[PDB]
Parts: sequence; C-alpha cells; structure tokens
Amino acid sequence: ITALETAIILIAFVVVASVFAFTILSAGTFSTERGKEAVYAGLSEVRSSIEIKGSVVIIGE
Amino acid sequence: DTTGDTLLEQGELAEITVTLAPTITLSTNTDFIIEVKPPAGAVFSIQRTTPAYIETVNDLQ
Repeated sequence: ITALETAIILIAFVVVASVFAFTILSAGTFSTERGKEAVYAGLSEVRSSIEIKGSVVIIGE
Repeated sequence: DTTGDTLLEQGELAEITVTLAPTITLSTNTDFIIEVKPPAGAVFSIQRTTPAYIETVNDLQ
C-alpha cells in the first residue's frame, strides 16, 4: 500500500522544485543585465568633459 | 619633398604666411592680435603694433 501514495507525493515536490528552479533561473538573468548597464553608463559619464580654448570676446552694440 | 608627410617632428622648421591683402584692411599705428589654436598643447597669441611708416619689409622684433 505505502508504495502507491509515495509516488504521488514524490511527483508533487519535483514539480514545485522545477517551477521554483525556472523562476530563479528567469530572475537571475534579469539582475545580471541591469548590473552590466550600470558599469557602462558610469564609464561614459566620466569621459564626456569639455574645455574652453582661447579668450572670451565681447562685441558691443 | 620626398613623401607627402606634413607632420612636424624633430629637426624640422616651417614658416606660416597669413595673407590679408584686400579682404582685411590694416594700416599704420594700430594694434592687432593673431591667435593660433592647435588641436593639442598650448594656445598662444601674437600681439604687435604696426609702425608709423610702412615699408616693403618691416621688422617687429
């Protein structure tokens, strides 16, 4: 008798594990992408400066 | 003279001629400024004063 039920409970947990595994698989990819953009965005900002060359000229009306 | 090189490196020496004959009018007893803006390095300028009697070749020290 005891063999029959343990099959059913066994199937229950593996399905929950797989569904949890799929969700934790799906979520890990998203978090990885966001971290990548932060480094790229940070580097671009630091290198975008501007200088002034020469004198400043006033034209009078 | 041999190749087409126009880079300025050790041992070379070049003069520059700025022609302002009809377009820009300059005469005696005047102060003018000529500004040079290289793509990198210092940015210098030249301030002089036209003599009181213009000759064919004039020296401004």
